[PDB]
Amino acid sequence: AGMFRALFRQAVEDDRYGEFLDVLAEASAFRPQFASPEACSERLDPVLLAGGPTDAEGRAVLVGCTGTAANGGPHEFLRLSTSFQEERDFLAVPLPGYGTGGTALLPADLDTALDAQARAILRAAGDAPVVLLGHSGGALLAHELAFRLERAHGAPPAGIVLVDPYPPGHQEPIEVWSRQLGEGLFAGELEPMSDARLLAMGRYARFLAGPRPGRSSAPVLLVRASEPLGDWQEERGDWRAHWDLPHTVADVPGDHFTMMRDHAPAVAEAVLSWLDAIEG
Amino acid sequence: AGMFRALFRQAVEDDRYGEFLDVLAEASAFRPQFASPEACSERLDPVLLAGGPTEGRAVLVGCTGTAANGGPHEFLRLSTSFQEERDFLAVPLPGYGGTALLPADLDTALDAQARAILRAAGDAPVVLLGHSGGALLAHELAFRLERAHGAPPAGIVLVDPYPPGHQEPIEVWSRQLGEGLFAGELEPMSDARLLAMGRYARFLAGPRPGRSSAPVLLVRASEPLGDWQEERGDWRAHWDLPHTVADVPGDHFTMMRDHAPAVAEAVLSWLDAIE
Ligand SMILES: *P(=O)(O)CC(=O)[C@H](C)[C@@H](O)CC
Ligand SMILES: *P(=O)(O)CC(=O)[C@H](C)[C@@H](O)CC
Ligand SMILES: [Mg+2]
Repeated sequence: AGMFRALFRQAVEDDRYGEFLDVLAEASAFRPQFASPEACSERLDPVLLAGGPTDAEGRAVLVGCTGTAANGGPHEFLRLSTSFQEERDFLAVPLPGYGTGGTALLPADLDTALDAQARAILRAAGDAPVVLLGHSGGALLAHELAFRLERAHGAPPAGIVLVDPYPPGHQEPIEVWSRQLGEGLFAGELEPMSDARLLAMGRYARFLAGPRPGRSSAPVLLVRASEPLGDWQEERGDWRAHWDLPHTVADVPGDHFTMMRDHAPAVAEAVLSWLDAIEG
Repeated sequence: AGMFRALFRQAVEDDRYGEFLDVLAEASAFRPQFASPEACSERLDPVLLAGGPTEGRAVLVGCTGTAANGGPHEFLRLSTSFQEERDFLAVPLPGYGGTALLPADLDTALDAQARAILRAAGDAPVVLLGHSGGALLAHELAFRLERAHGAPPAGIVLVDPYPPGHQEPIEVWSRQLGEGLFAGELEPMSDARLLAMGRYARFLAGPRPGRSSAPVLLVRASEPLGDWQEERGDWRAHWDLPHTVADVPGDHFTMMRDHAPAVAEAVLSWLDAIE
């Protein structure tokens, strides 16, 4: 439902996912924007998706950072969150610009979006230490948020969980598997991706390609898929997700998509074990 | 209407017409295309809009321009001044017509139009006519007819052309151009037609094979479309060494909007001189 989705479908069909994402990014510049975190069109109130034991003092809460995928939304963390029930509080925070009302305004810049989320999270979490968690584009967003919280809000997270991140220096698998990634996005549709949400996705992709100098002091858990998403020539190097100097690395069953789709308990299990290790 | 129109409207507000046209061009790459003149999804049969007296007298062929808000009505006001004087045919621009396939390149579109024009005109000499982007297209078609179809037209009428190397005034006035498109809307510009417009704008910025030998009538607006400092030079439309130059009242838009009879009069006088 919309020209942009028809164009996107054709671009994937023609193996030009990367070229089309640049088009979405350029076109997104002409969507109405918010320039201050106060001027955000949506209420970014996190949703509590799992509850920890009533038992509840100085214990870290999980914050799921919604990813960039235009087919995403409130359903993203439902499978993963069930594995945190009776273990940890799990809050899912929306990503600004993906909402309806009257479509949501897009952030003028990434810091503006991060500030809006940071405020929402600090209000919701109260005094509890926060561990940020994201998958793919959301993993990249989780780190950027962690740095923003530390520098602009004096509130560095207790940790960051990065599920299958592909940061700017490790792009080759993204490029070699762009058809599978584009196909994965159509495969994951519950409804047709709207043009507004495809534009939001392009705007964030471009934000995340740009110069992001700061490194969070929070410790990092790197969670990596164990199965390749598609064919990969061995002499290219390692296809696996990467992060510079993680505190801990965990490997789980599944590929880039199925690690969360079919093997969410294994992801949750890695996170819980790691949180116990960093807390005492 | 569609998202592209909404984005375009904002781009014009932001004085970023040129940037958005580039977005439309890049996006048009992902529309279904035709790569052979025969593979054109649409019938390009010219429509007869005016009838001349009932001999080897030239017929006029209107070359439809690129504007996403244009189409069938483009030459209606002009054509009335040709009734009882000359036959006037309007040829559609491929990709504007389930939506029409876009040409893979300009030559493919030109070939489709050439073939349709040659069967409609028959024995008669053809004088091509276009306005603005359509003027640039009329010349490109004239060249393709001569090169590839062994049939140079008898003349070309260029109504306010701004060819590569001479486009500073239309770049400077791009906001007025964008505003003109929305003002000239009869229905909301579709996303498909906006994409066609970007694709053709890109074709016309590309390197072209050469110059037609057909004589040119250059028709220029007398009033500037926007602000212009005298010290900047001439803002007027340009063509290298035309056979004849005619200046008419109006601006880029109104020369056709309000002053079409003056354009027609210049064309009629010139056809008499070249015949
Ligand atoms: P992920 O969000 O599943 C895949 C990914 O990293 C894409 C290609 C980037 O656009 C996200 C910033
Ligand atoms: P005209 O079509 O009003 C403006 C013009 O000269 C065209 C769009 C060129 O700039 C592009 C071929
Ligand atoms: Mg390293």
